[PDB]
Amino acid sequence: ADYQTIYTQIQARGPHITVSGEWGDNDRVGKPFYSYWLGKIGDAQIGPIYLGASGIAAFAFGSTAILIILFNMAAEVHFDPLQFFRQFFWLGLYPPKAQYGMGIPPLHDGGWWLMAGLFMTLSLGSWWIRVYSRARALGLGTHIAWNFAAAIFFVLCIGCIHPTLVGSWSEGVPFGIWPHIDWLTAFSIRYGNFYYCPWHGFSIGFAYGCGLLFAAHGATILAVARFGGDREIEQITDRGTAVERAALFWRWTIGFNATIESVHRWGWFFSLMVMVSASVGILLTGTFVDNWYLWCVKHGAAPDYPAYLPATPDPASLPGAPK
Amino acid sequence: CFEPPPATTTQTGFRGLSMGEVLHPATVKAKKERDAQYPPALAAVKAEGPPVSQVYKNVKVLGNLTEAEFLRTMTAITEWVSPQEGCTYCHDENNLASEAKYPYVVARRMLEMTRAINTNWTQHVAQTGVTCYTCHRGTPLPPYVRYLEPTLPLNNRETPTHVERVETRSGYVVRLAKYTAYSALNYDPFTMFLANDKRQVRVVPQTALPLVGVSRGKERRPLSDAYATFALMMSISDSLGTNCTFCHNAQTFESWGKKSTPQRAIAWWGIRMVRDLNMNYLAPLNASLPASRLGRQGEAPQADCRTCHQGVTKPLFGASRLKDYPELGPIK
Amino acid sequence: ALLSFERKYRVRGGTLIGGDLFDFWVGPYFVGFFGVSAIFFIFLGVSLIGYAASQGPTWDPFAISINPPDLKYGLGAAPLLEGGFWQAITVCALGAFISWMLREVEISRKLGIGWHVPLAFCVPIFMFCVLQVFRPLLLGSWGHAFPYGILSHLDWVNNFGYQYLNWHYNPGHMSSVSFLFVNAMALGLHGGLILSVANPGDGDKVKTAEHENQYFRDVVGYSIGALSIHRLGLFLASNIFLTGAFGTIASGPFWTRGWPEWWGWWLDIPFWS
Amino acid sequence: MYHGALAQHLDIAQLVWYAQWLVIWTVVLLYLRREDRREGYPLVEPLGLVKLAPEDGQVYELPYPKTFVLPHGGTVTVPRRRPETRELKLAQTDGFEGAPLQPTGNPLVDAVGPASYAERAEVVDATVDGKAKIVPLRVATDFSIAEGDVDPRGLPVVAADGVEAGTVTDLWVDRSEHYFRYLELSVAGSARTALIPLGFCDVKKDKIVVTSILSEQFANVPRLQSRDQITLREEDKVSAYYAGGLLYATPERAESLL
Ligand code: BCB
Ligand code: BCB
Ligand code: BCB
Ligand SMILES: C/C=C1/c2cc3[nH]c4c(c3C)C(=O)[C@H](C(=O)OC)c4c3nc(cc4[nH]c(cc(n2)[C@@H]1C)c(C(C)=O)c4C)[C@@H](C)[C@@H]3CCC(=O)OC/C=C(/C)CCC[C@H](C)CCC[C@H](C)CCCC(C)C
Ligand SMILES: C/C=C1/c2cc3[nH]c4c(c3C)C(=O)[C@H](C(=O)OC)c4c3nc(cc4[nH]c(cc(n2)[C@@H]1C)c(C(C)=O)c4C)[C@@H](C)[C@@H]3CCC(=O)OC/C=C(\C)CCC[C@H](C)CCC[C@H](C)CCCC(C)C
Ligand SMILES: CC(C)=CCC/C(C)=C/CC/C(C)=C/CC/C(C)=C/CC/C(C)=C/CC/C(C)=C/CC/C(C)=C/CC1=C(C)C(=O)c2ccccc2C1=O
Ligand code: HEC
Ligand code: HEC
Ligand code: HEC
Ligand code: HEC
Ligand SMILES: CC(C)=CCC/C(C)=C/C=C/C(C)=C/C=C/C(C)=C/C=C\C=C(C)\C=C\C=C(/C)CC/C=C(/C)CCCC(C)C
Ligand SMILES: CCCCCCCCCCCC[N+](C)(C)[O-]
Ligand SMILES: CCCCCCCCCCCC[N+](C)(C)[O-]
Ligand SMILES: CCCCCCCCCCCC[N+](C)(C)[O-]
Ligand SMILES: [Fe+3]
Repeated sequence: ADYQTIYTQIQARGPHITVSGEWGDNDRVGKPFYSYWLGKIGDAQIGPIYLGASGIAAFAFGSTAILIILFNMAAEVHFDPLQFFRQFFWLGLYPPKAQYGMGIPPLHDGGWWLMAGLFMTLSLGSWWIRVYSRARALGLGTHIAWNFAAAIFFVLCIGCIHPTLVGSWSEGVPFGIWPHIDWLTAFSIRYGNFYYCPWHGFSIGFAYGCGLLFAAHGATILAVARFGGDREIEQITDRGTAVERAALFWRWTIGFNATIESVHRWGWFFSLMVMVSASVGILLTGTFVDNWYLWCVKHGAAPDYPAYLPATPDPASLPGAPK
Repeated sequence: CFEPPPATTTQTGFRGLSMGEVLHPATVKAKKERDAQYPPALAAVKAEGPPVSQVYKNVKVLGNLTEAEFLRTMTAITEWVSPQEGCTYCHDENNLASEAKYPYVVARRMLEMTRAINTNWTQHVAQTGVTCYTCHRGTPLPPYVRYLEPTLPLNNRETPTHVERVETRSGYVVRLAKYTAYSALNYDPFTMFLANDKRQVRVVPQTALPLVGVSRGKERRPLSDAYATFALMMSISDSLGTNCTFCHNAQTFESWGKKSTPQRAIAWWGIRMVRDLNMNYLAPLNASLPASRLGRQGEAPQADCRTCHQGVTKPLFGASRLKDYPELGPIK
Repeated sequence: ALLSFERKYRVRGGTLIGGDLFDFWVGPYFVGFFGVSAIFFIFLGVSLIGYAASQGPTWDPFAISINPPDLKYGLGAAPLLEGGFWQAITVCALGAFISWMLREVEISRKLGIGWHVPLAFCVPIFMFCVLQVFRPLLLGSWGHAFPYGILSHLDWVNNFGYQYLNWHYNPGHMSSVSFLFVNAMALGLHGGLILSVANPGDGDKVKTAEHENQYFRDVVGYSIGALSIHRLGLFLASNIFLTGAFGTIASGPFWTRGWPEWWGWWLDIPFWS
Repeated sequence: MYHGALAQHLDIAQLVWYAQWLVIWTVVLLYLRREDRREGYPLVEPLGLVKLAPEDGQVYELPYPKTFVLPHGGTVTVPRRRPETRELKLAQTDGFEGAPLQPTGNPLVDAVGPASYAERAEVVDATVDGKAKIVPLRVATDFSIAEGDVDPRGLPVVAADGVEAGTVTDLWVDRSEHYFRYLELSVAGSARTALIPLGFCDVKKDKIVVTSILSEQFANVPRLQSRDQITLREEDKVSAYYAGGLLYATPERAESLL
């Protein structure tokens, strides 16, 4: 077996490299240090970190959002520190419970939620600028930023775009561990079972495919690490036996194959499509479809099944039944 | 952390749909033994003599019974409601027609309520019916009642923690969670849905596309109604010791016909019956109760699904005393 | 027929069974003995699906559903129309999947590469067994397994979840979901990164390994490195099912209540109760 | 009336369903599957004789060429014509189209099958700032073994047959990634040096075990041009040599394990 694919047997140390960027080389703070146990399964060097304007703006806005959330959470346990740790998972900051439409809600019923939403959104935009500009500063393409953009766009969809399209802030995602989980069922119940939303299906198809692709790609590179397949950039520009064997393994298995470069386009595309499909689904939901199951029945797609115990009429529609 | 196998499972939908009950035998046995404490029927007595309307002085509900029949009732009532306290719980030792103790007047209304249940709500209690025991289980205060705010523990026979106490505000989220099967849902399904008939449980649209005029802005129900319905369903499931598939094919929670079991219809009647009981029999009794029975808003204790069911899909696993005590209903 | 670089790799040997008898290609496809067994099982399973589907109500692909037997048949054979076809198809599936895996190890040996890919492919085969074999064994019926249909298998996932009131609170599920999410995110990052170095645009020159690490050190203060991200990605993806299988096997055999209630081990410690 | 309704039983969501499939198949078929073909295409047939005109599908399946501007000068364009020139010492075991080839000589030296190397540039891989990337420690003197880990320098190398075959004299390190990739070893009784990819090395505290080749086979490991640097093609030649041993070191390794 190739033990190098499991962990680094003999680690190496050397002077720390610094690639210069078009700006901000002085905003790298911290002194690098080395972790021997990290170095078994990764690169041993931790830090320094770049510390630009957008990154600080992100930390500023983020912490503001975190603080607004934590304070409202603590209010929910009347500031008892012990119950706060006990009940942490169950605590939350909720959008309005009452229907104000799109009017700004009272602070006690969703205003603080809206506030925390604003500052998180600013934090996401600020970090996006960091992710984008750091690439151009180092003379790299902006591929990560465009993937990250789709992920931010999906959050905005469930956070505020879908609420504004249907016209009620009551539909946003709460802040908190269990409560953001509870939203998923409330939403799916409201809109007629999300299994029958084709864009749920698409998103899941791509999410599962990301698991398929990264398991397959990761396994492939490790299987050709003896020929240096991990040095992917120079295998793109000068095809070595590593990527020839990787390409032929797949070709002989499934009948076709990618290149060392194109496999990353596949992976990038699949990842992006998780978020793009999710967003189309949310954008259609509530605006143009009210019950995804009935929409599938309307178009003849839903499965049906025999009764097992007897079919049961809606009692509310029998004559003389109470309301 | 975990419950050792095997599990008992049942089937409630077409094969391949994963519908049905999942039960831990130990737990079922412990509930079976708790419920087997149901006292057996007192021996039948011969109907003899005049109606007790002519014999006793203050008999307004049970007036058509004979003396032995009526005293048999009174023995059964004491066994079901106040066995440890005895007949003197409701009566003055020296004047059995005195209404001076509040349990007397309450018991009279409870008699009317119980026969109402067995006569007007057969759509829910069928031929099984209820007795005083179904709720009370041998104590004057039933172990599973609800106030207009959640209380812990669920069984009022256990002693509350400082945090469990309703006046400790830091314990509200936990009081609420334990009523909704430990979910973080931020809604009290009892005051929302079971205390009165003001709210609609259904939230799911019955059309594929959104209907213009109910689908935008303030025309829309807030999403919180869906959280609230879900919370009601968590609470209902936990109260019967069962899961959603007992009543629903989760393919379409809102559909009836093949998508619902007959138990879902019975449950629907149960919601209406509990509303009738609370609005018309139990909530008015804050006039007749001491202040130590009332909640922080002067409300009487009221009933939910757990009051009768106590964690079993049929109260007391289907035990019945209807044929043994005709005077409790149904009434022609 | 052949890629420009392929011929020098197309050598004899590396099989596990049969030696020369099946050591050949058909078009791009390597065959081998497990190539043959795979096609056998695929042909058998697809036949049974077709025969079973024709005895059913519809031909709409979204509505076809081959279902397991009623629970009352326990672990026994069930009549073909009411569960038997499901039983037969399931065995063909396992035959096909395992054949496919073993075929990949043969291809791996011939090329002189690691067996990591069939190894990784064991994880989803294992998960399939958890759902269709192991958990139904532990509960005592094939009836607890999921049905074969595009949309019907979602109805089973659906009801299965709601049998425990809110499946999201299943701790094995929480772990599984977290790996699905971070895996999809890492693959975007890894693919994004590689493309960004090889394709800076504008006729600018392609960058370097050191540029790769500089980028992530700058943005998040750490860079795991080229070889390591591939190890991590296999680890992340594999743990979607490796941890998930516990949350699945637990539900029913080792837990019968709702999954929210399970967290009482934390909430109900007397110290802060 | 209904949000999202259109005339004649159409709704918007139904249209988006079609559009979404169209987008997917467009990207997969017209973009990704052509990107997949920037290597190894056009394919090779039993002699493509039509030198006068290309067959239509071969033009259609290819993307427009792209040019990489290399970091230390030069350009690479893909796809491009790159036939494999060198004579392969293989013979067809049958007349069938996809019958396997057999090695006629010694497949490790002849560099066929798992021993094949790619025809990469006879060029030394470079650091960001132009230095040689893969260098032995005698040259890379500001690099050390990390404290904790076996220093293999001095340890013996045991081959598959259990025979000591040489002694590890140096580690080659990747200066770009801070990662050791090869051990250098003197092959006992042959007055030469050989490189070994770490991935073929079982690093124990008293020995380096190497199961891919026999002790005698260390004699014909591809040699380098220079002592203190390596070219990309040499890296391929060296790595491939041991991988070829997995199938060829003994007659029994190519036959079925069962
Ligand atoms: C425990 C939970 C499970 C689950 C939960 C689930 C959900 C919630 C959703 C799906 C969806 C899907 N599932 Mg399903 N599922 C599927 C297959 C499918 C596809 C129909 C679809 C998209 C899959 C995908 O893109 O993956 C990534 C793989 C890729 C991209 C490679 C391509 C695979 C190809 C598209 C699959 C096509 C398979 C054929 C339709 C079936 C084979 C037919 C035979 C005759 C050849 C198989 C083959 C299995 C097996 C063998 O176990 C399986 C098990 C499960 N699914 C478990 C039961 N799955 C989605 C859907 O839209 O269903 C309608 C969906 O929303
Ligand atoms: C009962 C209810 C269910 C439900 C309800 C549901 C809803 C309501 C929605 C989904 C959605 C999705 N569901 Mg689904 N679901 C899924 C899978 C999925 C995902 C693939 C998809 C997209 C979500 C995502 O990736 O977010 C992970 C990624 C996120 C959230 C992006 C975050 C990026 C952000 C930049 C991160 C930054 C954070 C900051 C650093 C932190 C700062 C915080 C501080 C300041 C507070 C599977 C595999 C199954 C199975 C097996 O049954 C399933 C069943 C269910 N879902 C049931 C049907 N699901 C979404 C969808 O696709 O709908 C069409 C969706 O909207
Ligand atoms: C109401 C019910 C829900 C539910 C019920 C549920 C259940 C009951 C189970 C899961 C499980 C899982 N859920 Mg969950 N879920 C998930 C995500 C997930 C997955 C990560 C995880 C594993 C799925 C699996 O086993 O695939 C299975 C995939 C397999 C087996 C692939 C087999 C492939 C095979 C080897 C090869 C197939 C070959 C083809 C036939 C060949 C054809 C190819 C063609 C192209 C030639 C998300 C992201 C969400 C969101 C966003 O809400 C969600 C919500 C829900 N889940 C709802 C709450 N979910 C599973 C889990 O791990 O739980 C802990 C699980 O058992
Ligand atoms: C399919 C597409 C997937 C996808 C894609 C992508 N996702 C990306 C990118 C892409 C392309 C990036 O380029 C960017 C990034 O930068 O990666 C390195 C990023 C992000 N996705 C994060 C979280 C996330 N993605 C989720 C999901 C999906 N994403 C879906 C699945 C989910 C889920 C599932 O809920 C979560 C929680 C953060 C790590 C990060 C934003 C931080 C932020 O917006 O600041 C917000 C400001 C703060 C102050 C928050 C502070 C804490 C966080 C953890 C940040 C701490 C970092 C700090 C450097 C620590 C110092 C350590 C040092 C001392 C040693
Ligand atoms: C965490 C680990 C991840 C992971 C990993 C890996 N995945 C791999 C590899 C690795 C490493 C490969 O090396 C191998 C491959 O070669 O890649 C191209 C492979 C593969 N992953 C496939 C499907 C896949 N991966 C999924 C998930 C993950 N994978 C997770 C995420 C999912 C879902 C649902 O998520 C799907 C659908 C096939 C494409 C391919 C097998 C082909 C096959 O097996 O041929 C043999 C079988 C056939 C060609 C058809 C057989 C038909 C049977 C007999 C009759 C049908 C019965 C069937 C049960 C009916 C179902 C109906 C349905 C509607 C319910
Ligand atoms: C008729 C007959 C007798 C035949 C005998 C021969 C025989 C056994 C034939 C088999 C016939 C069968 C069953 C064919 C079916 C083939 C199958 C299962 C195809 C599935 C294809 C699917 C859907 C794959 C999903 C994954 C996906 C999107 C892949 C696209 C990208 C690719 C090609 C990834 C593979 C791949 C990865 C993962 C790399 O890392 C890598 C690194 C460097 C170079 C190349 C690659 C590479 O090609
Ligand atoms: C509360 C739950 C009671 C207990 C315990 C007992 N009794 Fe009772 N009794 C109760 C009520 C509400 C009434 C009025 C009934 C009606 O139909 O209006 C009665 C009535 C009687 C009577 C008739 C008295 C009279 O009006 O003259 C008798 C003789 C009587 N009760 C006796 C009795 C005995 C012996 C009990 C213990 C076995 C007993 N009662 C318990 C309420 C309650
Ligand atoms: C559930 C549907 C009930 C049935 C059936 C019966 N009772 Fe009841 N009772 C119920 C509640 C929720 C309450 C309020 C809590 C309380 O303690 O008041 C009561 C109350 C009483 C009382 C008053 C006891 C006290 O407050 O100390 C009495 C005397 C009583 N109930 C008697 C009684 C009898 C005789 C019943 C059968 C004819 C009966 N109850 C049925 C709930 C339910
Ligand atoms: C039987 C004792 C039930 C169990 C267990 C669960 N539900 Fe239920 N549900 C039940 C009824 C009788 C009704 C109708 C209520 C009415 O007053 O009309 C409902 C309703 C729902 C709905 C709303 C459907 C709609 O038309 O909008 C939902 C979404 C729902 N139920 C979900 C649900 C879930 C998730 C459950 C397990 C947690 C569950 N129900 C259990 C009866 C019963
Ligand atoms: C006492 C007054 C009750 C209250 C309050 C509720 N239920 Fe009930 N239920 C009661 C009886 C006596 C029976 C009959 C048992 C029998 O053998 O038929 C029932 C039955 C049900 C069922 C049927 C279960 C079955 O296995 O067929 C269901 C689903 C049910 N009850 C649900 C239910 C709900 C949701 C309630 C709160 C709204 C509820 N019940 C209250 C007695 C009483
Ligand atoms: C014009 C103005 C007035 C209105 C528009 C404002 C606007 C743009 C609002 C947008 C709001 C949005 C996008 C809301 C979206 C909210 C979403 C998706 C929330 C989702 C999940 C939240 C979770 C899980 C939060 C949990 C909170 C905590 C755990 C407490 C915070 C503490 C932490 C340490 C955070 C850790 C989070 C994680 C890394 C573990
Ligand atoms: C919507 C996000 C707004 C955030 C504003 C704060 C970010 C400042 C951006 C500074 C970028 C400077 N630059 C281009 C040289 O990197
Ligand atoms: C996971 C959900 C998938 C459900 C797929 C249903 C798609 C229906 C699209 C119908 C196309 C329109 N038409 C005319 C053919 O009915
Ligand atoms: C539900 C998500 C759909 C994902 C579709 C991706 C499938 C890849 C198809 C590969 C096609 C192969 N080939 C050679 C025919 O082009
Ligand atoms: Fe890669």
